[PDB]
Amino acid sequence: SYAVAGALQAAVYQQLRADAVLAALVGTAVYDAVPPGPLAGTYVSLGPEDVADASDKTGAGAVHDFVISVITDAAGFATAKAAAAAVSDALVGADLVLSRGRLVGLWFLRAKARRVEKADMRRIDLVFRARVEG
Amino acid sequence: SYAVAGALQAAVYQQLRADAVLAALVGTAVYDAVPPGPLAGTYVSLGPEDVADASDKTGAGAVHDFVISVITDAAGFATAKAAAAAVSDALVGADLVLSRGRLVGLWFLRAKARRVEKADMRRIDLVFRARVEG
Amino acid sequence: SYAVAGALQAAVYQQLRADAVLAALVGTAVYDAVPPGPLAGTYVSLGPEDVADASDKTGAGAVHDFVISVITDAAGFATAKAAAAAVSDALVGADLVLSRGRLVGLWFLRAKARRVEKADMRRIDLVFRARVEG
Amino acid sequence: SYAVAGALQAAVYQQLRADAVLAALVGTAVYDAVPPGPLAGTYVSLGPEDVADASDKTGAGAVHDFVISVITDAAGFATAKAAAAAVSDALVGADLVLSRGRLVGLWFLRAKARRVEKADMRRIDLVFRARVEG
Amino acid sequence: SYAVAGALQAAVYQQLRADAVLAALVGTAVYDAVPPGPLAGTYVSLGPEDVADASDKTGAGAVHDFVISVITDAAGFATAKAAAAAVSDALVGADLVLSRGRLVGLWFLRAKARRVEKADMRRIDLVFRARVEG
Amino acid sequence: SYAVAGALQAAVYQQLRADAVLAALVGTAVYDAVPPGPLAGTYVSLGPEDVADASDKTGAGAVHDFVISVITDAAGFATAKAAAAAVSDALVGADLVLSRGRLVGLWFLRAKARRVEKADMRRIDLVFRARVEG
Amino acid sequence: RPRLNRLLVLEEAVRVADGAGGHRLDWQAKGEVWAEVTAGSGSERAGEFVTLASVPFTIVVRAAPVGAARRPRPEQRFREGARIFRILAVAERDREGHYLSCFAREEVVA
Amino acid sequence: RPRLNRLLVLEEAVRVADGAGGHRLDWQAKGEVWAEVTAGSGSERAGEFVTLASVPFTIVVRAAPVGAARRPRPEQRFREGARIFRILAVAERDREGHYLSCFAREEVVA
Amino acid sequence: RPRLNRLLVLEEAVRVADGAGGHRLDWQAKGEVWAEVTAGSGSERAGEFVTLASVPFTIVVRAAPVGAARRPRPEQRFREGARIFRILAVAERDREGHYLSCFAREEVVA
Amino acid sequence: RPRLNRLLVLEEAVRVADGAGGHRLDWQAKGEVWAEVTAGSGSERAGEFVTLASVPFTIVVRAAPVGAARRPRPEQRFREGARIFRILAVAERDREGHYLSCFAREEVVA
Amino acid sequence: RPRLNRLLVLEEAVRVADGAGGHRLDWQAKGEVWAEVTAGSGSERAGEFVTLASVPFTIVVRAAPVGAARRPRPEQRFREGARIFRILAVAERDREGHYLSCFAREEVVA
Amino acid sequence: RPRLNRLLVLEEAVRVADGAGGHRLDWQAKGEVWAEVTAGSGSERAGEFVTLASVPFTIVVRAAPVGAARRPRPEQRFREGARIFRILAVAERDREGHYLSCFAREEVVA
Repeated sequence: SYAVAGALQAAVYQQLRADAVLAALVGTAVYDAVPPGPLAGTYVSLGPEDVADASDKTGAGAVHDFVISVITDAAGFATAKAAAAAVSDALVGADLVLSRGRLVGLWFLRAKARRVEKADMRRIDLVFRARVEG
Repeated sequence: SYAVAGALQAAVYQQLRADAVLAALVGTAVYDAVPPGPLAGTYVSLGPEDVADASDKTGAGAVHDFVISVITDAAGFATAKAAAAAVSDALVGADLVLSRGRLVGLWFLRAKARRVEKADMRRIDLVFRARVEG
Repeated sequence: SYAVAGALQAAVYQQLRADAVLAALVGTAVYDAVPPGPLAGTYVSLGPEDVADASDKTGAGAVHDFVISVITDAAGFATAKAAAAAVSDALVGADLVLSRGRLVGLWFLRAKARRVEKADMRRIDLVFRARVEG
Repeated sequence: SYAVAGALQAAVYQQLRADAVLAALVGTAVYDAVPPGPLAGTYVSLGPEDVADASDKTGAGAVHDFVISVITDAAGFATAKAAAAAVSDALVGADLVLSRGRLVGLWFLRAKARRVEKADMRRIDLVFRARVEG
Repeated sequence: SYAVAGALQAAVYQQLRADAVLAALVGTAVYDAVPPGPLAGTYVSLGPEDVADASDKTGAGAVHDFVISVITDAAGFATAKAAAAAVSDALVGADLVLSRGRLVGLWFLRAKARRVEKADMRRIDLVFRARVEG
Repeated sequence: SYAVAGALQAAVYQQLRADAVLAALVGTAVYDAVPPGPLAGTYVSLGPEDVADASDKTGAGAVHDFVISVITDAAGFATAKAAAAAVSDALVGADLVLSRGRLVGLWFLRAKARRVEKADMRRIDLVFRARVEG
Repeated sequence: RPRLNRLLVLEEAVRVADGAGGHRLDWQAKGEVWAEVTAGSGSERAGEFVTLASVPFTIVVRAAPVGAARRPRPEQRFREGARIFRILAVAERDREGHYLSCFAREEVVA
Repeated sequence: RPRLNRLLVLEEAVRVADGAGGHRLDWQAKGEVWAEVTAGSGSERAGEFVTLASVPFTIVVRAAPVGAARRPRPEQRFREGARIFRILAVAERDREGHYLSCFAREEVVA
Repeated sequence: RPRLNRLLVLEEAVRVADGAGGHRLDWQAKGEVWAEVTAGSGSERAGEFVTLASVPFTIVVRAAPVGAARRPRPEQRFREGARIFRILAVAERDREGHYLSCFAREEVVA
Repeated sequence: RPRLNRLLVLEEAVRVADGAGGHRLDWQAKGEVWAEVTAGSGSERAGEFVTLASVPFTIVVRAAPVGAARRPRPEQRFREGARIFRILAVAERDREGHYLSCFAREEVVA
Repeated sequence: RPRLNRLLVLEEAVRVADGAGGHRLDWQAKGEVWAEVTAGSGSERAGEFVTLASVPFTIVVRAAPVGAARRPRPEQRFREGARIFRILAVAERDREGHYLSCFAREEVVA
Repeated sequence: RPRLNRLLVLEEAVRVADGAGGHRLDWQAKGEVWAEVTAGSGSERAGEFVTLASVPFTIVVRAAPVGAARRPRPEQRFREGARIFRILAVAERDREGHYLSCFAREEVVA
């Protein structure tokens, strides 16, 4: 990663769990590190980033196509699509504040949505682009 | 997904099972979540979407290349091709009504049609493009 | 598939088994569903289609890159190349009649021809393009 | 395949085993069907074709990127490179005669040359392009 | 590799472990060869290069897209993103001195950041481009 | 291969093991066929070619992107990068003499350099382009 | 030697061909046979878009010469009520040829 | 023959359908059954973004005819307190049909 | 030691070559041999566009020196009526060399 | 029944959360338990950029009810000195429930 | 302990080097050794463009110190007539070191 | 219990670091240990551009506490003459802790 992405994940995690919806759909189950226990089963997960270095002569920036996946164990997955509807409106047009550097925009990209393991879990990825500035 | 896709699947599921044909070919076997039992064997399935974010300055939209597969256990698969002939004419030129946002058009795309597991099941995918508006 | 492909396979199956050659090379062994028995061993098979939707404002059409494979258990596979020489001249320049809609042309495309399982079977695929009209 | 490829393999097999060199390097071990016995170990093999349909309004032709592999069990594989030097000069600028249709040129293409199974066999593929006319 | 890359790794290793930060985050655990012991668990690793030969008439140069990965066993991986924030600012705008030849610039490229083995280790790759001159 | 590649490997093998450096780093361990024994462990290997046929009306030539890999069992692999620094300067600007035909230039290309089996061996490939003339 | 305790309906489907080279299956019942069914280790299997539930189920019937209706062929299936046992192969257990090995799956969609 | 010593709550989820073709699961408790649980070799498994911890756990209950509530179906699950045992298949251990083989996972997220 | 009870027709195909480097197989019958056939675990196999039905079928014939017609070679096949047993290899069971191991498949298309 | 001869320190890490949704692990020691450790077949494993050295190491402790500190959970680990045994799952060996199966790795970086 | 009944010709190929870094193999015969050959499970294997026919064939010779001609090395091969047995490794069966394990393939092209 | 009959030189390589973050290995000899070596099933393995010849070779030495020179660590290797046995892991055979399991490869290049 570049210098910003340590604080970019800390900002897009704190923008979640303060959004009013998805505190009523997913609950407290927004985490990178999944805590030990019984695995609630409608969680979201925010880790797999990748950077693209949109830089210049004066300073440097980056383009983060970070992935926020929504997992559900429900029978259908209109549960996950309702949960990622709550993910995406919390992030597009972010106006976040970072700890190191700035971001200028948080857009949306590809969002694959398929059946993952043994046709039982339903995971829907959400790729968001974050053009940041170091 | 974006905000619309929770209601897009709920609209392209309700456009199915009200189409007069495929109530006589597949029956009630139109589902994302396959119900427990003996597995009828000529079902269709509507889950694996993916989004592409066709947006703008003012608002946002999306492009959903959602996949509707038709599975059959029959000997040949002129049964599935007759069933997906009933799928596709029910959706192209949709004039659907959504619960959140609008769709402007429901076109058709690639439709792979091969033999899946152990040369026994015959699955024919149907990729439909849904340009929606949030 | 689109609406035509149910009748496109039924037309390119009926154009086969009325061609005079390949009734003397393959025999009656032209089938999608392989019938139970001892597996004759020089059969052809007509299932794996894929569609591409060449449509318009007024109506709709499609492009079917359907695959007709020729399998042989012979030592060499000049047997299969002589059998697919009988496949291809029966279909290019088709002038077929469909049950639903029209086709305007049946061309030829890629034809991979390799050794499939355990260097024993010899399968030669034949991709044919069928631009149809619904 | 198209109509010509049944006779194209029969012509590029008969151009081999009449070339004076490679009757002294490989011997009689030029075959599609490998005959039963002790597996001599410096053979060549002529089966994996693929066609590309270079056609027109008036008639039809084809482009055959057929693969002629040279296998050796020797320690190094300057044996195979000396054997495929004898393959390639026998075919580029062919002036072959076919049984059905004509070929207009037999060029040369990619020739991968790596170690295949268990770092013991050494196989060097040779892709030759044959533009034919039906 | 070309002639420079023997000294390029020796220079981008010596630029690390003299950077003041990441001597307090990773520690002494900067190595290509992982030393035997208990495997500390927040190490970085500098081996998988690849060269691209940016050369000329007069002399030769190269483009090294060398990969510096950061591994962590922590629960989340804001630990690794804070460690690679310390990697990247130590290298972009390098002003390194080599042992054989010169480098003219050390930029930044792609930086994938995912979960590697058994969803337990968290590895974040960092591809850096080094245009050198032999 | 084309006609030249039998002598191209014999020339780029004989240009090695007469280079003064890499007779002191690798030793006599330059071989296509690895001789039986205890496997020294810092050898190089010269087999996986591929040809591209740069030809013309008058005669024929070829483009050989042959791969020369350097293997080491050392802890780090600054040993292999120092060995391939000795490989590459022996070959770029070759002025070799062939046994059949000419080469006009021996350039350099991609050189991947990663960890191969069980994170123990370290292999660094070197792709060299040899434009030859038959 | 087997204890043939369970009753299974042998089912052969008559194959009416359709227009496009395939067939149509209806699975009319053949005669009833007695057989023992021995379960193997069962677990879920990733279906197409189903989470199936399969078990090995080696089934032992009495034998017959190959041109007889009492031979289960692999294109047939068993059925105990509404439990569809497929047939994978038949394989002639004993040295003398008294009994056969059918192989089933019985995959309910779970 | 099994020693049915442990008490397990059978749980069938009633399947309220939602709008988009799927169902909703709530897992109300069915009756309590006694069963022995036999662990297999357990190890971690790469989940989705979890490091799960699974064990084979063949579970042996008493049997019933298929149209009865005492038959565990593979869409059900067991629960001893807060330990969710899934059901992979049921497979009829004995020759006479006295006992069944349930197959569990019990994957805690570790 | 084996009980050679079943009669199998050994079949060698004479290999008439065609023009394109391959051969043509017709499978004329060689002599008849007696052999015991021992089935392994059989299941379906994904064919080319067929759902085949295979079984392991280790076949034990009497032995012979290698330059004799009574040696089954792996390019041959057995046939009991219309059941084609292939030969995968022959492998000399006993220490003294009295019997051989043929290996078959017998894959009907199911 | 096991011979609990070796002393192992049970270790639970308290999970202080950081800002970005993850946790921080420090591995303070829980109580000491006695257990037998039984090695499986060990070999090298391709790590990330390490050549690790793993062994199966089924570990047998005494049991406890699930809401007790004497139950090793799979998020814990053992430690004999500086040898970190992970825990993959716990699986209740005996029929009566006297002992547990822990599963370790003990992967030194070799 | 083995019954060394079959006679096998040990063959070492002298390695004349060619120009391009490789060697040339001619396989002159070394001395003849007596050995027992024990077949494993044999089946077809997808060759390069051949349908080979392989068998495991563990071969037991008498032993020797490593600097002796009576030690088969893995670069050698056996030959009984025209049956080429390769050597995969040699591995010292007994605890005292009286006998070795050679490992062959004997893959005829079928 | 093992019959420690064969003499093996334990070898630890001192690790002189080079400039680029790696180390340099020279493999000076440590003390000599007695051990029994038990071969597993050996076969060829696709190396990098070599056709290696590997065998499992579980090696049993006497034990020691972990801070002692008589403990083989997995970064070490054995050597009987010129036969390099690697060490994959050490795993403590007995319940009392008298003996260890080393695991070797001994891959000659064949």
